[PDB]
Amino acid sequence: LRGEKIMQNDRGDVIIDRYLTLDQEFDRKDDDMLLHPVKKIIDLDGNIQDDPVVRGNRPDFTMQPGVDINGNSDGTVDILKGMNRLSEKMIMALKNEYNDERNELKIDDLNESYKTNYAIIHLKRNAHEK
Amino acid sequence: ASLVASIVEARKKRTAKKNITPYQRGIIRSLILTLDCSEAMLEKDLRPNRHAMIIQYAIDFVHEFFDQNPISQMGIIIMRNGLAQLVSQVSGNPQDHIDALKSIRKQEPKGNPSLQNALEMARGLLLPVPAHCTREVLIVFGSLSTTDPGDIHQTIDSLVSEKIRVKVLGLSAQVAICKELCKATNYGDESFYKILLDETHLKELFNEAVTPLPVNKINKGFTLVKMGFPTRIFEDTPTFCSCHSKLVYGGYFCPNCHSKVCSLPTVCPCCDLMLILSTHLARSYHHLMPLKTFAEVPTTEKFRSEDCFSCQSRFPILLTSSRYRCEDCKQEFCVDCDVFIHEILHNCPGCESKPV
Amino acid sequence: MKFYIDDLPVLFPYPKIYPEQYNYMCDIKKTLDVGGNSILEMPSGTGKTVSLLSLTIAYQMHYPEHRKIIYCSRTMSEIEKALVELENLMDYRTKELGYQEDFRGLGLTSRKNLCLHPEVSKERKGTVVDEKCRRMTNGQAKRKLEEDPEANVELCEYHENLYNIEVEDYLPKGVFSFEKLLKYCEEKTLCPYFIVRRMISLCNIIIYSYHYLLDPKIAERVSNEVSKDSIVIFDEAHNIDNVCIESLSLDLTTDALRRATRGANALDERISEVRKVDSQKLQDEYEKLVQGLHSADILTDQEEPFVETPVLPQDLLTEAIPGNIRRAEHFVSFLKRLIEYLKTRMKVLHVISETPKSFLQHLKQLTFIERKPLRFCSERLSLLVRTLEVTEVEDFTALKDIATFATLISTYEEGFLLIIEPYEIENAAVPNPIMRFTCLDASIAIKPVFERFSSVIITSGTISPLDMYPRMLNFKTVLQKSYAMTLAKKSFLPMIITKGSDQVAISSRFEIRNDPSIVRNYGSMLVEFAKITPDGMVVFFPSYLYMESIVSMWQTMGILDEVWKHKLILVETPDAQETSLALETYRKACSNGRGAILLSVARGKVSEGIDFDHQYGRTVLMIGIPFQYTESRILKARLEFMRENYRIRENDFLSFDAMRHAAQCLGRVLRGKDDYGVMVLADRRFSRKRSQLPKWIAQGLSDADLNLSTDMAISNTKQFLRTMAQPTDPKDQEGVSVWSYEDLIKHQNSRK
Ligand code: SF4
Ligand SMILES: [Zn+2]
Ligand SMILES: [Zn+2]
Ligand SMILES: [Zn+2]
Ligand SMILES: [Zn+2]
Repeated sequence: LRGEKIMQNDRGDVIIDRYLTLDQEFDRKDDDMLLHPVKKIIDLDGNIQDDPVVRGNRPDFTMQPGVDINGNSDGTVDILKGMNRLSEKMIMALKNEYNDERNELKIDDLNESYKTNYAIIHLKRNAHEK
Repeated sequence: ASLVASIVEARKKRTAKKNITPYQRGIIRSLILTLDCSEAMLEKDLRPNRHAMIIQYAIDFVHEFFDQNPISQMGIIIMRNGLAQLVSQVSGNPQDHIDALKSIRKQEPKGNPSLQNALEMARGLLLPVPAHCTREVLIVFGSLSTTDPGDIHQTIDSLVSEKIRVKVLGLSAQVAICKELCKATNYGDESFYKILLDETHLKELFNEAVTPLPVNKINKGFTLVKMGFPTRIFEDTPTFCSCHSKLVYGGYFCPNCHSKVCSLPTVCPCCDLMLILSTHLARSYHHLMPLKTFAEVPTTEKFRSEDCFSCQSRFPILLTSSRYRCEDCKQEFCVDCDVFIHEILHNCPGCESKPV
Repeated sequence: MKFYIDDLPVLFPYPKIYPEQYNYMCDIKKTLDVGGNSILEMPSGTGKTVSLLSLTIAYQMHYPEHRKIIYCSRTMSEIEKALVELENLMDYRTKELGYQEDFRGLGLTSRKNLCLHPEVSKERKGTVVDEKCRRMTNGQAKRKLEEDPEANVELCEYHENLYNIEVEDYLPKGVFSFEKLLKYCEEKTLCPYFIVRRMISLCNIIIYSYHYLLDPKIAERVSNEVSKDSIVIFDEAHNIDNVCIESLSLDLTTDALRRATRGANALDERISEVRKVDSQKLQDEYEKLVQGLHSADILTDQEEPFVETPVLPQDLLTEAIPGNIRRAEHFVSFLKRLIEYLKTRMKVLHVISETPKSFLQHLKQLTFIERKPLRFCSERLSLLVRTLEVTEVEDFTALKDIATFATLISTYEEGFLLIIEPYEIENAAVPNPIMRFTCLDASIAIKPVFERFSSVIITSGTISPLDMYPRMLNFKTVLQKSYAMTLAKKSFLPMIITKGSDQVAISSRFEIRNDPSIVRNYGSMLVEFAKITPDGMVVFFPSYLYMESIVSMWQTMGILDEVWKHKLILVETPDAQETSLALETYRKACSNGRGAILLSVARGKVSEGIDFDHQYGRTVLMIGIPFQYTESRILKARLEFMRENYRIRENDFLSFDAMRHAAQCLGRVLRGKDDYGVMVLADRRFSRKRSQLPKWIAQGLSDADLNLSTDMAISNTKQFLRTMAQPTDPKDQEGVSVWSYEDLIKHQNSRK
């Protein structure tokens, strides 16, 4: 849970270890809780799917997740997802029960400078003597 | 050229002061002073530390705020341990706020700041305020990050709906939320988010906030406020006060219920009627009829007199004329008087001297 | 405003205009009037797309020619941004001219990005989506339903509804973005994909990615509809060579060959099954093949070939079938032997690099497969597959790779090299041999583009040096220049860090990635910068593996724990959907004010189109020069080819390749002149790379920032951030960095 690579040598606790499999189910449930359609502006999924028939040389091992001698993942990518999931949960928790793209793309600096709309009062001075 | 260098700098400084028009200003104010006391405030950029200097300047701000706004009320909030702490109820007594700040000067700051918590508390504290008052919030932010339990955007929208105004003074750099909070809350104006550039510059920013803020044309609310003018009475024997219930030599007598009070200006505890003196309103008059700035007289023309009209100071002969004239009355003045007449006094002696 | 050029009126969509934009427009008009190619480099802090569109649109509307416009980008996300500018641009023209002029502009993308079918848009791969869409849109289902209504084959309501209305009435006049196009199509039950494809010939401006103009697999169909005299714009083309090379590249693994034999056997079995019951189809196909017809004359417009032409249209032979692969059974035997030949070449014990001619010669020796029959493997397969009634093609999918390999190797012989490696990953218990067909010349796939179109503009924010691109890609330019922003007050602070707070040199060399001294120095840099960065911080690493290893080292050391206090940590992941969620969270965290730091890869998905304007990007930490993996056969072959052909030194190209990516990320932080940020390059090797950086970035790099320390750099950043926060004096930018209409007229008078 602390986002640290689990070590097989570590003995751990027998009782708590029973819930490790449950956490894997919880992470899958949490992943759906965060999954939702993303705006096309920052939609990285479509960038790779823009040309679905791209055929090219496979990327070198430096551009792919690290793997061990046996070929399986070393597991350090999992903690990255764990940390990434943790950050997403915190932001989502903020948005509890308690057009836009066009505006963002426009350059504000090129627009007319803001003009103050303060009021002006002129007071006449005249009154009867005491 | 060295002497001319000072002169041209004065002209540049006077350039901003040229544009002065009688903007409508809300004399009656309700201020919620928010101070940031978090781990980020333990830095040494401000000697001895940010917390010590901010508290020290806060005391000066309290003294200045009530001096020029006698009919205003203020409240103090502080952010500590990611929570908003209330240290003084909204009141018209300057001594109460100063005493609270002095006690705060001892406790060390710790924890993280929470703008949403502070703003939410300010919104509640300003709920029981008359509609004729101007609701203002002075926030001193030093941290570059904010930890909040809820959505800050919703609170900002609520602040706009409540016609609240927020002024933020930063310490290190610009914060996205602070700019948005100061922009959306001030009708898109971007001049309400200020970042200090050195120790001295901070003093000016605090002093600037004293002056009442101009009101927006669309946000126009006109109403008549019922008030009273008690008559001071001297008593031979001490009597109980209606506010603190303690023995005092004497106090002002309310004209609506005859109940006595200790100090002015305050709302009568019995009839809830604001009690003031003629002097209290008189001070805020200069904000309603600001004195038109004096324009320097070019050396090409011929001067009227060799000495100042108001102080009889011989004008030095020395390139640039050391005389400033008033358009309304056409009377030359020395540099010293103009500063004194526009910062201490608020009436041009030349205009008054002219008969009609 | 609406200002005038020598003879062209242009309507700028803003009341103000930057001096650079006016110079940008004037030069572009000069290029269009004179004809030819040009290369233009602008600072990222000035509106480039809006300025480019305003002039180009006006050029089409004013001159009688009314030449169409082709806009090319590098990613789908860029298409969306370009369309938004066009939509904003058209709104201004409609409001100023008093009417909506006749204009049509649509974006383009794959089916996966525009499919509305409830049961086909829920797929994780575009290949399956295309197959399912083809099945319901090939025409077999429609024809079968007409003959027998009882047939259970289904159709697509979105596709069917289009037949009711004419092509000219698919969409109303105007500009439709993907966000708007989907909404309009959803309300009327229409397919945006088919609407876009059938309206290219009618659209005034068409916007699509580079893959739709350089890749023969998908460009041929699109290119056949656009005009020949249309304007071509290459937006953000500073990495065009990489896109060009991958267009004519292929990979073959042992598993692919293993699955190819199963498909070949299945194909043979299918032929026998069809032969027993329905042998007329084979004879009908054979009869057409004898005369010399091809897929174009046989396949209908509604349907598409199973195997996309892997070679350019100009390089495919127009001769009839040789005869060896004229029959279904004979072709399968030809295909089967080819697969076995590849398998036996996969047992080599050391790296082998041979030219296509050498591979063909050995093939002609061991077996008797000639060059000419090998070129029609893809062409013949599509005909056989179509006539075999193979509606389910799950087994035959693997054969596409084999057909693609045969056509490519048998077509081109110069500039292409074939690499066979016994170990795809050196860190593997058991060998996993791979076979790679690499493309060395970067001008082969772009040559047709530069010949078909007369005027082409190549523009980008960090395209430097400008002299190299004409050398790498064989084309000539009438003019090539880079504009320097005339910002009144410095807005970006580029600095180079060569050592840490301990005065120890810091570098991102792969061999010393697990260096206890360097890791701490970089960790200290990350934490210190995160303490002063107000809202957002982006960290770019040379490669995912280096980032993956170093981040793990920080986690154990506890450096991340300190960062968690000040900002949220978002990490790029190989999965595209997860990375997209990270950006949304990163943007959300920056917006509210919680603060967030994003760790990404300089060559990753974030750096190829995602922008970090204003609050999102306030400090950029380039962790090391993004050098490629030197010990790579693909790169080494490319380096040698350039040195012998274009006389470009291997070191020079390697430095250029890394700088072009490091600069790319630097330009994704400034949008206007009101934006500010600090660009720190943490490596001792950046000190000598100042000349290689973009001109607009180099000019802002002071001589004292070439070699800085962590402590010294932090202080400079703190001072810069504080100073920029102060209100800017309007008079300091009234007519020196920002121009009003009156200021623009004055410039037009003094210049004239
Ligand atoms: S026709 Fe359009 S909506 Fe139907 S499956 Fe194909 S892409 Fe999807
Ligand atoms: Zn009392
Ligand atoms: Zn009373
Ligand atoms: Zn005087
Ligand atoms: Zn006067």
